[PDB]
Amino acid sequence: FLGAAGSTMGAASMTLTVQARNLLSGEDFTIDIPDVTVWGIKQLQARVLAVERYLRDQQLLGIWGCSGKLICCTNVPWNSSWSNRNLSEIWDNMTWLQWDKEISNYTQIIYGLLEESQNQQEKNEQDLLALD
Amino acid sequence: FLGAAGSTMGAASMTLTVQARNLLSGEDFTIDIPDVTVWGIKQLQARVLAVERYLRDQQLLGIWGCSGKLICCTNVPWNSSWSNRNLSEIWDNMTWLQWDKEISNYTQIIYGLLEESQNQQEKNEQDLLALD
Amino acid sequence: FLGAAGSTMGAASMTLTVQARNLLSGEDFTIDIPDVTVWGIKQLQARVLAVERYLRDQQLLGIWGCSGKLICCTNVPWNSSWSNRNLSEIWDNMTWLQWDKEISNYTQIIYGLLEESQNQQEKNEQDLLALD
Amino acid sequence: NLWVTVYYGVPVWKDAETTLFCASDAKAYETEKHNVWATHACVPTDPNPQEIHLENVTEEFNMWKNNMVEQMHTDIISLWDQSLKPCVKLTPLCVTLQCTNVTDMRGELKNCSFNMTTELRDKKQKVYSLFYRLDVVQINNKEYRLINCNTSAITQACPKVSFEPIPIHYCAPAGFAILKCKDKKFNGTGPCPSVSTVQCTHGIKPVVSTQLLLNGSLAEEEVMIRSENITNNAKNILVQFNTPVQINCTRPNNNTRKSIRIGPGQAFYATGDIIGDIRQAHCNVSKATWNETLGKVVKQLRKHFGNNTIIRFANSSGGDLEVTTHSFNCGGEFFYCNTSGLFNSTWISNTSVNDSITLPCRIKQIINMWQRIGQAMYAPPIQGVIRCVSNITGLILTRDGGSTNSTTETFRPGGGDMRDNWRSELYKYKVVKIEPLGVAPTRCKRR
Amino acid sequence: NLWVTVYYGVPVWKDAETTLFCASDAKAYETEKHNVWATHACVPTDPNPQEIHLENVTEEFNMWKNNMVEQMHTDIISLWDQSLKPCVKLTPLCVTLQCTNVTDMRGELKNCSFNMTTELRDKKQKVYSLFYRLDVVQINNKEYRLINCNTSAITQACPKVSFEPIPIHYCAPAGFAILKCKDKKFNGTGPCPSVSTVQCTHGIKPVVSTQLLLNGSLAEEEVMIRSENITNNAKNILVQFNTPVQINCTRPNNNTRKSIRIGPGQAFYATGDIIGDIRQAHCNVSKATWNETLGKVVKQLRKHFGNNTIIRFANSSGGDLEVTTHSFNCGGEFFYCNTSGLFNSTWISNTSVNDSITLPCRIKQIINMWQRIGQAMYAPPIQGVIRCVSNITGLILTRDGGSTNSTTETFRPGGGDMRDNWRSELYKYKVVKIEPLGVAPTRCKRR
Ligand SMILES: *[C@@H]1O[C@H](CO)[C@@H](O[C@@H]2O[C@H](CO)[C@@H](O[C@@H]3O[C@H](CO[C@H]4O[C@H](CO[C@H]5O[C@H](CO)[C@@H](O)[C@H](O)[C@@H]5O)[C@@H](O)[C@H](O[C@H]5O[C@H](CO)[C@@H](O)[C@H](O)[C@@H]5O)[C@@H]4O)[C@@H](O)[C@H](O[C@H]4O[C@H](CO)[C@@H](O)[C@H](O)[C@@H]4O[C@H]4O[C@H](CO)[C@@H](O)[C@H](O)[C@@H]4O)[C@@H]3O)[C@H](O)[C@H]2NC(C)=O)[C@H](O)[C@H]1NC(C)=O
Ligand SMILES: *[C@@H]1O[C@H](CO)[C@@H](O[C@@H]2O[C@H](CO)[C@@H](O[C@@H]3O[C@H](CO[C@H]4O[C@H](CO[C@H]5O[C@H](CO)[C@@H](O)[C@H](O)[C@@H]5O)[C@@H](O)[C@H](O[C@H]5O[C@H](CO)[C@@H](O)[C@H](O)[C@@H]5O)[C@@H]4O)[C@@H](O)[C@H](O[C@H]4O[C@H](CO)[C@@H](O)[C@H](O)[C@@H]4O[C@H]4O[C@H](CO)[C@@H](O)[C@H](O)[C@@H]4O)[C@@H]3O)[C@H](O)[C@H]2NC(C)=O)[C@H](O)[C@H]1NC(C)=O
Ligand SMILES: *[C@@H]1O[C@H](CO)[C@@H](O[C@@H]2O[C@H](CO)[C@@H](O[C@@H]3O[C@H](CO[C@H]4O[C@H](CO)[C@@H](O)[C@H](O)[C@@H]4O)[C@@H](O)[C@H](O[C@H]4O[C@H](CO)[C@@H](O)[C@H](O)[C@@H]4O[C@H]4O[C@H](CO)[C@@H](O)[C@H](O)[C@@H]4O[C@H]4O[C@H](CO)[C@@H](O)[C@H](O)[C@@H]4O)[C@@H]3O)[C@H](O)[C@H]2NC(C)=O)[C@H](O)[C@H]1NC(C)=O
Ligand SMILES: *[C@@H]1O[C@H](CO)[C@@H](O[C@@H]2O[C@H](CO)[C@@H](O[C@@H]3O[C@H](CO[C@H]4O[C@H](CO)[C@@H](O)[C@H](O)[C@@H]4O)[C@@H](O)[C@H](O[C@H]4O[C@H](CO)[C@@H](O)[C@H](O)[C@@H]4O[C@H]4O[C@H](CO)[C@@H](O)[C@H](O)[C@@H]4O[C@H]4O[C@H](CO)[C@@H](O)[C@H](O)[C@@H]4O)[C@@H]3O)[C@H](O)[C@H]2NC(C)=O)[C@H](O)[C@H]1NC(C)=O
Ligand SMILES: *[C@@H]1O[C@H](CO)[C@@H](O[C@@H]2O[C@H](CO)[C@@H](O[C@@H]3O[C@H](CO)[C@@H](O)[C@H](O[C@H]4O[C@H](CO)[C@@H](O)[C@H](O)[C@@H]4O[C@H]4O[C@H](CO)[C@@H](O)[C@H](O)[C@@H]4O)[C@@H]3O)[C@H](O)[C@H]2NC(C)=O)[C@H](O)[C@H]1NC(C)=O
Ligand SMILES: *[C@@H]1O[C@H](CO)[C@@H](O[C@@H]2O[C@H](CO)[C@@H](O[C@@H]3O[C@H](CO)[C@@H](O)[C@H](O[C@H]4O[C@H](CO)[C@@H](O)[C@H](O)[C@@H]4O[C@H]4O[C@H](CO)[C@@H](O)[C@H](O)[C@@H]4O)[C@@H]3O)[C@H](O)[C@H]2NC(C)=O)[C@H](O)[C@H]1NC(C)=O
Ligand SMILES: *[C@@H]1O[C@H](CO)[C@@H](O[C@@H]2O[C@H](CO)[C@@H](O[C@@H]3O[C@H](CO)[C@@H](O)[C@H](O)[C@@H]3O)[C@H](O)[C@H]2NC(C)=O)[C@H](O)[C@H]1NC(C)=O
Ligand SMILES: *[C@@H]1O[C@H](CO)[C@@H](O[C@@H]2O[C@H](CO)[C@@H](O)[C@H](O)[C@H]2NC(C)=O)[C@H](O)[C@H]1NC(C)=O
Ligand SMILES: *[C@@H]1O[C@H](CO)[C@@H](O[C@@H]2O[C@H](CO)[C@@H](O)[C@H](O)[C@H]2NC(C)=O)[C@H](O)[C@H]1NC(C)=O
Ligand SMILES: *[C@@H]1O[C@H](CO)[C@@H](O[C@@H]2O[C@H](CO)[C@@H](O)[C@H](O)[C@H]2NC(C)=O)[C@H](O)[C@H]1NC(C)=O
Ligand SMILES: *[C@@H]1O[C@H](CO)[C@@H](O[C@@H]2O[C@H](CO)[C@@H](O)[C@H](O)[C@H]2NC(C)=O)[C@H](O)[C@H]1NC(C)=O
Repeated sequence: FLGAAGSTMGAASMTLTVQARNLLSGEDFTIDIPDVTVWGIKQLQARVLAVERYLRDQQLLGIWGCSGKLICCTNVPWNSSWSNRNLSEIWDNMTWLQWDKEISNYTQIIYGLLEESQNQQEKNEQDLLALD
Repeated sequence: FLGAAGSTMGAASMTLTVQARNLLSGEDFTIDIPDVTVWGIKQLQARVLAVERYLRDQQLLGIWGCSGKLICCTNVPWNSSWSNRNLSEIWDNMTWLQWDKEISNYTQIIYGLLEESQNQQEKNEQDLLALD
Repeated sequence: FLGAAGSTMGAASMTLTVQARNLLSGEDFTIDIPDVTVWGIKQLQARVLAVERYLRDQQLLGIWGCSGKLICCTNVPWNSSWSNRNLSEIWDNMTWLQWDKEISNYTQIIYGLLEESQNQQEKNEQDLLALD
Repeated sequence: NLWVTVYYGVPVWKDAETTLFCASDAKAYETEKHNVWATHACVPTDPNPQEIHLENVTEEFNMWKNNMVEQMHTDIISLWDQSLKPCVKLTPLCVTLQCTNVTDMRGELKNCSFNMTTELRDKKQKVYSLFYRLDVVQINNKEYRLINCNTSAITQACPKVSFEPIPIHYCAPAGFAILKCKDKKFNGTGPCPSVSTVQCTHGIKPVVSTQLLLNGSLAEEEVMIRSENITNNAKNILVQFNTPVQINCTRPNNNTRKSIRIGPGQAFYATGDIIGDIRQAHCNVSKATWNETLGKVVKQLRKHFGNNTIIRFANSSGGDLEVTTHSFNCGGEFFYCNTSGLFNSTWISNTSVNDSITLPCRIKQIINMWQRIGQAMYAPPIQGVIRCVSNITGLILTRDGGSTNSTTETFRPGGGDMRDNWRSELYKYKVVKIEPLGVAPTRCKRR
Repeated sequence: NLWVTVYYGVPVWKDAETTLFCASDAKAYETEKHNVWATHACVPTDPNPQEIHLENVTEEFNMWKNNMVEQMHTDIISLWDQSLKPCVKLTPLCVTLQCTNVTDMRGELKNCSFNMTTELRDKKQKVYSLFYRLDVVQINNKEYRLINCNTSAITQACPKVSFEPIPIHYCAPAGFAILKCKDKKFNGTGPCPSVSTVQCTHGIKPVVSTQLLLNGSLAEEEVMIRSENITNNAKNILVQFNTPVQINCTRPNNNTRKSIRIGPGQAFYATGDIIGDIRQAHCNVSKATWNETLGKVVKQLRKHFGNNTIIRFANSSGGDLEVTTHSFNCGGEFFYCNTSGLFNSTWISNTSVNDSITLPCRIKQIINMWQRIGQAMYAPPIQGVIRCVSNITGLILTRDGGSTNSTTETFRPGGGDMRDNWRSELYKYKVVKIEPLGVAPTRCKRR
């Protein structure tokens, strides 16, 4: 649970599943048996926005070239203008917190390449290749 | 956003992603910070039925031969009795609003071919073909 | 709807889709039009925990080697120590209720092989095989 | 060789507890009358309820361990308070009551004069009303007071709403299921050969009554005998009838509503003078129909207490009025009937040694049911004579502890707990949660 | 060469604010006594809370900017009103009070006779009660009135519920996380070398007190000194103790409950006569233990104010009773203690120039805490003598503005804001939201 946040990106890929589990899920099944008008909304407001924030992430995962959780790849080429770096300088020498810091400017740009350039243009491409 | 509703089905396939985005998502994250007994249920009743209506659509997408959003194909043959037409008479000469109008009788029939004839009989077929 | 619960596992695979449908879905769209402080939470508490229990099942389906509903397969080898049996003694001669009864000890063990041994180690394996 | 495979939607369920909602049949809403009983926003019932018969299945049921009863019991209670919340509170009715004997049957009705607050807070109001003897208690001419004032507070039920029971289907949310026992003869315990599943339970009218199950469901073939612990005399014995028993309960007093103004904005409905028959409320039971039923029931008790034995019936032993009498609601009024006349008999092995029968009934407007303290409900007067016809579908019975066990046994009408009333309709139902996820070994593996 | 790839569940979080819920440890529910404090439906704590130590991580914390405090502060306030809503309102207690001096210590207790409304709305009731001098105020024999009547309304707390603080774990919903600072010495500001994460915070007893942190968490090694802005004398100084200080607060008056009937249905609990020791409430502090603590604390202040300087202590300057005295709840009663005896001292560089000490305490049943207007709570009388033993885990201190800064400094007990009390337990916690979505370049591409 977040243990590799201080570690390098290369080491952070091993514990990736643990973060996926706990973040994704509520399974406490505790409370809500006897009603209250007051406090109960408060324990509602938190978990309702939680599932709204949850489906928000799942949409990006679906509309992109993933359609599945954890890791998935894409046909989007990595631009030189986006963090021009060494491969060993990223995973081995650099950390995720340090990484997301620089990409902050190109983050919104990259998102467009996933939904527009791919799953809009890829699925249509697939339809044309599946006809023959 | 719905801009091609008046346009032909052929042109309506380009902006398909836009409709998918906005319809799918709530990301306002506005309100619900300070509690009210009265009005608050009203702003609840709307978004709660919204996510219920949402998962309803996602189920059909899953139980059918799609398992993914936007466009996906299937092994169900198009019946002649279902809108006997010309291919250029559908996408190029006809519109979606005009299209769903005629299929209204066969809509419930087609739905059956997707869940029963395919993913019930296809996945079982897949299990028999993956053994060897 | 549960009709094959008394029948053998082999026969229970045919009606599998029916159980998937009804269990998965709420589509009543009945009530919630006019507000009540009292009873309304009660008709809320039931369906809210329902969708929480729902996403709980969907997570296992995603984090495992399935990524889709109904049936899906995996690379996890069946251990001899886990219900050493005859193939015709399971599907043809035995029932699901009778089946889950014995696996009760190894159920938590098998779950680990799906999320850890596969989708953690398989997807990473896939990344290494997709590079070349 | 094989490999593990995830199956979704396998027929596997476990016994559990959840929160069940109601169903009104979407007609009760057209019945209107400003939220009759439960139905206000109540869920429209599916026009075509689904019942799926599960072949080759045997499930063990316990009606006394059933959790659907406890929810329903708490539902009616919670339903009751919410009806009384928006209504008019009667708090300043505790004023001294000067009463006198009405113009026969030992003056059951009291004509009471008292001081009252008007719309204005300046001058009081000298007005008279009519209360039953059960609603008032003297304190030391004759001076009386409200019977509930020393015990608790009081509020008046709104004349708009009605207490009329309407069919209510209990259904389960997504992820759950309700099992139904289709056998003709079921005592509520043991395995069930034929079991079916339904999304919604059958039509159940929440009729609150004592010593008599009213407007319930009939049994099949032979009449049924149900008890939690039978040999134990501390446990009540629930009976289910085959043929319905015609019962008449009326209010042989043709009344009028005063509708006095205790403003601002609030108006109380006082009981005016009685114009008509001078009589006490009465309950009719046909001598032929009750006897025929009794003869069939008394034979069923001998499937336990032995083929030959003496079974004697007697009226209530003693206790609260709710226990000792038959308590219910007809036309908005609450009747308390004397069942002593029906339970006076002595039976032989197969037999027991006129065209009609009657039962004196008492009326009480101020009631505390379910042993509730802090809230007392005042039943508003009803214009004209109330007449109602209901089915008697079962009883609540208790066995004496005095034994002499090998000699003879005596049974008396029970009461108290209202859960038994709901167990009468819920004996064939129980709640389970469905487990869709499953694993099975197969050759398919993966690429 | 490479290609973009979506990673889900990357270790990335951002500082944010969310709505946190409680946890009762699932034992407090068995403690029952009709909803003690918070716990009614309160969430059962996970029997095995998880604490994950994050290696190679350094996070900067600010306890004064912490949002968990503001929620907790509003929680206790919102919790307070909901406890008082179903209870009995004391509104017609504003009747004139004819009081007289009790049979020593300048007549602290007043014996008051007054007129009261009975169950009936006709005749009044002549009855007497016993109120503390702080609860009443005369208006111009001796005639008094409720002290809160001119300021606000008043309601009585239910005898069923108790104000007894029970451990409450604050947890975060899905998508969020709580960071924990594991260092032994932390002042609440700056980077934290060792940081761990938990789903639920540790056991925190919501003990509301002034000038003394009661039943809190002990520090590690050296005692801790915390202040928002230190050189600023306008900001309070929070102190955390190492060893707990034994404190005794009792009610040396053995009392009885009148339980008068002001119906219908409502019953007020009046304070009857006192049978026992004739005394004023008192607070005991062991001279040896307080001194030892003081000597260790006074050395810590010299890590800031310089190695050599004169530090003098004195009692409260002035203000509201809540500020000038030690305010808390023991056994349901609310004590206000005179701390002037403890704070009378003068210290040298390392030193200061009997077996027990005592502190006179005053009792007030009618209270407005948190500067609340419109709602006043009446603390119900308690049968018998109340005795309680608590830990003193810290103080709220203020520095004088008069300077003469380079000469000497004087410190006095603070008060007012109750958020500081919660900042004492929450200094090591803060709320962040987790960002799972991430992108990284890799060769895999796609087919
Ligand atoms: C539902 O309702 C039903 C009824 O409505 C309830 O049934 C009741 O169940 C309880 C059980 O909790 C029964 O009490 C138990 O009775 C047994 C048996 O007692 C009978 O037989 C004894 C022996 O009989 C044989 O031997 C003689 C001599 O050879 C032969 O002639 C006989 O033919 C037999 O072969 C006999 O000794 C008993 O007589 C004594 O007791 C009766 C009843 O009180 C008296 O009238 C008599 O005068 C005489 O004193 C009787 O005939 C007892 O063995 C049980 O005793 C255990 O429990 C006691 C606490 O109640 C405890 O003090 C004892 O020490 C004893 O505990 C011993 O045994 C335990 C188990 O092995 C050990 O763990 C323990 O350490 C210790 O060693 C008990 O008294 C009721 O009789 C029965 N009701 C009726 C009407 O019969 C049912 O409980 C309800 N259930 C639910 C879920 O609601
Ligand atoms: C937390 O609490 C702490 C304390 O508890 C708070 O600290 C307080 O912070 C404020 C800042 O907001 C300080 O006030 C500021 O002080 C500076 C510095 O003043 C000192 O030094 C001056 C120069 O000293 C050098 O020069 C002499 C001469 O050679 C040498 O001998 C010296 O050794 C030094 O080398 C000196 O002139 C000052 O003396 C004057 O002021 C004091 C204090 O009022 C008087 O006693 C003296 O008699 C004398 O009048 C002093 O010794 C000032 O420079 C600041 O002035 C700015 O702000 C004023 C508003 O308050 C404004 O009117 C001025 O014009 C000035 O603004 C100028 O500078 C800005 C920045 O460059 C420009 O943007 C602006 O346009 C304009 O040009 C200010 O007075 C407090 O002193 C300090 N508290 C203490 C006890 O020292 C802290 O704020 C709190 N924080 C939080 C978050 O809670
Ligand atoms: C067990 O089950 C049985 C059977 O299901 C239950 O018995 C039920 O009892 C209900 C009453 O509690 C009863 O409801 C009645 O329905 C009658 C029939 O309605 C239908 O016909 C009318 C036309 O007549 C249609 O318009 C209507 O849409 C229906 O189709 C109504 O006639 C009844 O109204 C009268 O009775 C109730 C009390 O029973 C009064 O409150 C009501 O005001 C009515 O009384 C006035 O009218 C009659 C003449 O109709 C006069 O004789 C009487 O004095 C009243 O007149 C004065 O008062 C009115 C205003 O109140 C005023 O306008 C007038 O001018 C006078 O001043 C009532 O609606 C069910 O029908 C009945 N079931 C069946 C199958 O019949 C039994 O309760 C159950 N047990 C328990 C414990 O619940
Ligand atoms: C800081 O932390 C400290 C420590 O955690 C806090 O101190 C806590 O204070 C609590 C009271 O506020 C106290 O709770 C008490 O627990 C006692 C022990 O309970 C256990 O033992 C009993 C057997 O004796 C078991 O049955 C039980 O299950 C437990 O295992 C109880 O004895 C206490 O009850 C008595 O005290 C309270 C007030 O303190 C009264 O309200 C209560 O009614 C009891 O008083 C009656 O009984 C005593 C004798 O026991 C008589 O002397 C007395 O006069 C009373 O008798 C009359 O009144 C009763 C009805 O009230 C009537 O029946 C009788 O006939 C007489 O008329 C109480 O439940 C915690 O235990 C204690 N913590 C520890 C560790 O001990 C401190 O409060 C915290 N600070 C703050 C600010 O919260
Ligand atoms: C509780 O109350 C209910 C309701 O009142 C009772 O149930 C009713 O019981 C009565 C009598 O037991 C019954 O009335 C008869 O119904 C017959 C149809 O089922 C009618 O045909 C019959 O009418 C004839 O008799 C009346 C009285 O003698 C005459 O006034 C009437 O005009 C009829 O006479 C005609 O027919 C004859 C031939 O038969 C012909 O020669 C004449 O010219 C004329 O044409 C009765 O009215 C009701 O039907 C019952 N109602 C129901 C719903 O079942 C119940 O008994 C009460 N219970 C108790 C314990 O008191
Ligand atoms: C606040 O209140 C608390 C609670 O009252 C105080 O804390 C208590 O403090 C007292 C005294 O400081 C302490 O009492 C002693 O505890 C010892 C155990 O820790 C006992 O052994 C001892 O009992 C002996 O002395 C009593 C009085 O002299 C005798 O009555 C008793 O019988 C004992 O004598 C026996 O032992 C001797 C040998 O030593 C033998 O020769 C005799 O035959 C006989 O067998 C004391 O009672 C409590 O333990 C403390 N309680 C706690 C929980 O710590 C606190 O001091 C108060 N604070 C303030 C500021 O007032
Ligand atoms: C205030 O704190 C000081 C410590 O800074 C306390 O001084 C302590 O005084 C006691 C005597 O009252 C000392 O106990 C003595 O111990 C020695 C050695 O065992 C023994 O020879 C003596 O007979 C006596 O028992 C104690 O040691 C001493 N503290 C230290 C650290 O030396 C003082 O007691 C405190 N204030 C009060 C209320 O006394
Ligand atoms: C109940 O008592 C009241 C008086 O308290 C009766 O009302 C009086 O009726 C007589 C008729 O004989 C009138 O002359 C009076 O003017 C009435 N007085 C009031 C104050 O109304 C009432 O009639 C008695 N009960 C009934 C209606 O029979
Ligand atoms: C209920 O019915 C019984 C049986 O008729 C009544 O018992 C009568 O009680 C009175 C005294 O109140 C005796 O004088 C009669 O002799 C009894 N009747 C018989 C047949 O024994 C009883 O009073 C009725 N009601 C109540 C409330 O008890
Ligand atoms: C407080 O004052 C009341 C009187 O207002 C005292 O009650 C009286 O006590 C004497 C005993 O000396 C009795 O003779 C009287 O009958 C009592 N009068 C009432 C109205 O109760 C009361 O004793 C005083 N406080 C106490 C209890 O010491
Ligand atoms: C709190 O304690 C102080 C210190 O003992 C009290 O101060 C006394 O005040 C009275 C006047 O009310 C003087 O006559 C005494 O000389 C003071 N004592 C000392 C030692 O100077 C104070 O009264 C106590 N309580 C309150 C409420 O102030």
